Amino acid sequence: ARAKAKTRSSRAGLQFPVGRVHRLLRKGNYSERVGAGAPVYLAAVLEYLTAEILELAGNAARDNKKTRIIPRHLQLAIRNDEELNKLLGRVTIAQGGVLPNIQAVLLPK
Amino acid sequence: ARAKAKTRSSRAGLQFPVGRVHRLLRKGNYSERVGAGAPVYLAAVLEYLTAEILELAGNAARDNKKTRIIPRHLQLAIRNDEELNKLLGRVTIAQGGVLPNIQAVLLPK
Amino acid sequence: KRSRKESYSVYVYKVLKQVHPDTGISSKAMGIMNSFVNDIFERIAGEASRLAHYNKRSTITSREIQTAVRLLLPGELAKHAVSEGTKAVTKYTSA
Amino acid sequence: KRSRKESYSVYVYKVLKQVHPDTGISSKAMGIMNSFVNDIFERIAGEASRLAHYNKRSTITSREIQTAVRLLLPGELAKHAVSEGTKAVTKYTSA
Amino acid sequence: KVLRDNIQGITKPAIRRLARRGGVKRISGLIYEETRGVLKVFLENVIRDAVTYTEHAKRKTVTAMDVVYALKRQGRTLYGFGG
Amino acid sequence: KVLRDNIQGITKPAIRRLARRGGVKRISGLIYEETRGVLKVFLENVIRDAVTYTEHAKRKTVTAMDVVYALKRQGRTLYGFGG
Amino acid sequence: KPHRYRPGTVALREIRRYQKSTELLIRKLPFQRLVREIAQDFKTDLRFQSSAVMALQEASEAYLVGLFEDTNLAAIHAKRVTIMPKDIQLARRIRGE
Amino acid sequence: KPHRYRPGTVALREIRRYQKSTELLIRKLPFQRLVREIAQDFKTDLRFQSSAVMALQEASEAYLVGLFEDTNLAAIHAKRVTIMPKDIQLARRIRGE
Amino acid sequence: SGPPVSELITKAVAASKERSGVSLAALKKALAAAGYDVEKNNSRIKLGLKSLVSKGTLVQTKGTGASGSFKLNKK
DNA sequence: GCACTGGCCGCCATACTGGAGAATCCCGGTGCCGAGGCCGCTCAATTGGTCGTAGACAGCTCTAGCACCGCTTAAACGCACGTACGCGCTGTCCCCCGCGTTTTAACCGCCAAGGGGATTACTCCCTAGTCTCCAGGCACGTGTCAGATATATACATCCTGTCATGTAAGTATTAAG
DNA sequence: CTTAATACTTACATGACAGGATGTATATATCTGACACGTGCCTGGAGACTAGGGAGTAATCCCCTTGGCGGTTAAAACGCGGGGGACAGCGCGTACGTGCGTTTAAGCGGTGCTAGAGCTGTCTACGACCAATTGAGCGGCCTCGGCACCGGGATTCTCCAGTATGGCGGCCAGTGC
Repeated sequence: ARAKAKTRSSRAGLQFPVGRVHRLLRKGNYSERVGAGAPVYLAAVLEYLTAEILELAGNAARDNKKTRIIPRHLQLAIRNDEELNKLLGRVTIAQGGVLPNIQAVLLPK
Repeated sequence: ARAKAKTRSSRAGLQFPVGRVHRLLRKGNYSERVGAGAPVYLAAVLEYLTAEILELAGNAARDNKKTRIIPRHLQLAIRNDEELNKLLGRVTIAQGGVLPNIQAVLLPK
Repeated sequence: KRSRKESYSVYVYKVLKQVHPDTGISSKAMGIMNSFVNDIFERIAGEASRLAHYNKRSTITSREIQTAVRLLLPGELAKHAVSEGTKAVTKYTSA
Repeated sequence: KRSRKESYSVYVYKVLKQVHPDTGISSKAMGIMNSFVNDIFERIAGEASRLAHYNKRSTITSREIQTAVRLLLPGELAKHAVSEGTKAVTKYTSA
Repeated sequence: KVLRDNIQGITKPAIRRLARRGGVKRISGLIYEETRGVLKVFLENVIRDAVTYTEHAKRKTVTAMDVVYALKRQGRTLYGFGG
Repeated sequence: KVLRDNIQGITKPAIRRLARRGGVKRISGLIYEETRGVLKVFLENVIRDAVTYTEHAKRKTVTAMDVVYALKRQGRTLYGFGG
Repeated sequence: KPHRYRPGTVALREIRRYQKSTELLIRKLPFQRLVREIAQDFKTDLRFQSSAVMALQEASEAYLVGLFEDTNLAAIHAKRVTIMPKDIQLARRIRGE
Repeated sequence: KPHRYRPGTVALREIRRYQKSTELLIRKLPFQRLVREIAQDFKTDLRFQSSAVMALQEASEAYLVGLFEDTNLAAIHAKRVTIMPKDIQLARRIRGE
Repeated sequence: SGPPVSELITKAVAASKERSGVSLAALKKALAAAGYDVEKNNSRIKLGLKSLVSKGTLVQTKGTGASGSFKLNKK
């Protein structure tokens, strides 16, 4: 006589799995006990971060007239947001290249 | 009825606490299980490292003809050893100062 | 066959479809999304473990990961991520 | 009425008197040593835990810690720390 | 109780003394305000981190141990303060 | 079986292309060999790490995840092959 | 006459060309040879996944390319446009290597 | 006529004196005041352990001294014996800050 | 228009006649103070200095070419 | 009448400007292979109940930060003169990019083979937990000399005066036209 | 008789060396509190035993890595040219460095408060554990169309041949001597 199997991601209205993230925190050896709101809050944070980085990648792809985003689009998106660039200052993107940015003295007169 | 208590550090012939390091690993949240030789090995490594840095500090204080070491001696010892420097490049010692170090162009003539 | 290799395909793809229904991804870009989510998850989880350690707390609650996300993420990223986290947890308390 | 706080005062003092019977310490240098021992213990234990994560292993034995020792410690100090740790686990096994 | 512009409290000869410890033979007079700005920016970083720890602990008093956490989390680890 | 010099296999035009990605307009002739030195130092540091994981896993095959972890320790994390 | 562009503007054209681009900049199989020969100095008969050599590749030019904008800043800082080895030790020492 | 040293000789004397010496190098009380002033902006009515403000003092001086030797490397690299704020901007941006 | 620069350089070197010769920056300042567009005539003043040292009307004290100090001849 | 000289005109070096080449942008065409959607599977999230326990709340204590006050100079500051340095120009040298031709090995692609990763199975080595018990470091008290501080000498060094010397410059002489 | 060559002689810049000033070592007295050592303790470390489980180890298999052969070509290499960059010298202008007085505000010593740090008791919320389930997510497959590869014309970007301008030179005629 069990109720319908509903999901915590639908409970929070979120896309990232509350269950899998909760399981990873349990077996990631960070504490023996983990409060219930923590995977919900964490999944929301991850979804928010993916929200901007994915929309910026799509916008840069639309600037490049591509409907399929490429790692170049990801690098262009991530280096054009200063707070995200501070977030990933030490991070290498595979096949990402660098921004088009040259020093002023490098250009001719 | 009961065997007389023997400490594990004395069993290893070490000063550093096998029991305390083991207990810290239980409450440092690093693994579910810890093998028996692991805290003994860690205690040996820590004891060797502390012995080496204390030897350098005592030699430096003897060079400063001081009976007791001060954190200036620790700074002097930790900066003039390259392997220790690469161990602690990002570590700052309170009241430590830096090495006596002048650049070549800064000197007269 | 083969044992299942867990991944972040479906969730990042659905997030893309919400923010941009029309566009697509490369699988290489999708791997960078997997690496991104794993890295940020590791950073936040490690900071949460440190805060539970430091205040002698046996638990990981929303408060300390809130503390961590205020530490790591700069500015309005932190404030907004706080906002979606709070509205999400209030929705979860409403089940 | 006071509550005890654990430190390595007698341990560092004993090791010093082993390597230098005639040399003393300040209290400030002892605070430096307590911070140092906690820091290096933290680094080795964290990398050991991360290695146990990598191999999907729930046990920390001296192999993983020795792996972390070669991993973090630069140059000849690696071979040295392996030497005293190997001798120490040799007596510990023989005891 | 109100504090207004205590950034100039890091005096110019103090900056010169730091530069002497920094090994600077000669200092421009233009140096001081950007050094104040740089140390300031560093202070909002570390104090924001420390207070995030602090009313994480629900304390109104800032402790040195939280400062040790803030410096360690910044990758600028300090020894000698209970850490 | 044995190899004695492959660091000259990183050709001078390849180094030139790398500098052109770096925004370098002009490259001195003395650049190439010291770039070889710094790259062999970097590769040295990362493979010592990655190999240490590799026979830590009791495995004789170097895997990509080992390189990922070696860079992740060394503060130069790489995206794309996580997993 | 055969046509010839002046020095540098060609060089800026390769700057733009590889800077908007995404591909590998060094040869793959000599890199694999170099990786194996430097790897065998630690453990003999090491075997490499092709993806592993790939990863170690883009990590390598990542660290190198970051070193070159750092030395670029060093070069313009010395009012120069050609990088020099002393720029390299400068960048390495400021990074604390 | 009274004694007077040539410039730099005295400066090298403070270099030897202060780089030998280990004390806290800036004034205590205005640094305490500045820490209070900055902390007031983020949270109201904060109290500080005296040891905490001391820890800020060694942390700040260590960070500043590290930037100043980095600045010296930049300045001698630019063939100067006098530093400029652009040197500090260079050192910060190479450090990734 | 006006007269060419060379005789004005003769007045520049005869203005002070100190122990060493008059220098390049000093003569540029002298032409600027007397009134001249020294900004667009750098090549002009370089060729003028080379012309005057070649004819021997003035002699150079320390420098080479247009740099350094220039002083009047013996008589 | 003649020579000086200012003015005016002709010629050459140097800075604008249009035009040709070409590298790349921009437009189609084509075939393709990775994205993406569907289908079968399986394992992990779920749900619900229990159960033990972790921290939140209250309350009490006491202590260390804060506030206030009075001497007490060290240092902050300001100014002034001096000298030492940043930088800009120029000239000079030489070193590295651009481009052309030659070569080679990288890439692909094509095939063979086996090393080992990886997975499953089994049985076992070890470790965590718990109960009990005790000695080792911690809190705390005390005393006491290593070093801080103070006072008197002695050299280091560093700036300057002072004398010797190189060198530039003024000068008589003289020999030749 | 004149006038430039030439030696000769002298003042000034430069440099070598002595010497004092002063700051910094260096040698001796003293007191002191921070280091070091003695003491109660209780609780964290240890010992035995056991339940259980991660993990070591053997079998295998297949797959992904390693080895090797042919073509081809674009990239690597070599060389010529040359133009562009580096950089050294010098010189100027200024901008801090150092050295004097001066103001002051930190520093230090001393008093008193309290607000909160921290310890203690409670308990009640709350999160882990676990059996059964199911559906959401993942392995696998197969198509197609966005996009890689390819071809053709424009456009913009580059560099040079040719023009306008400024300065140099030369000539002539007016005028004063």
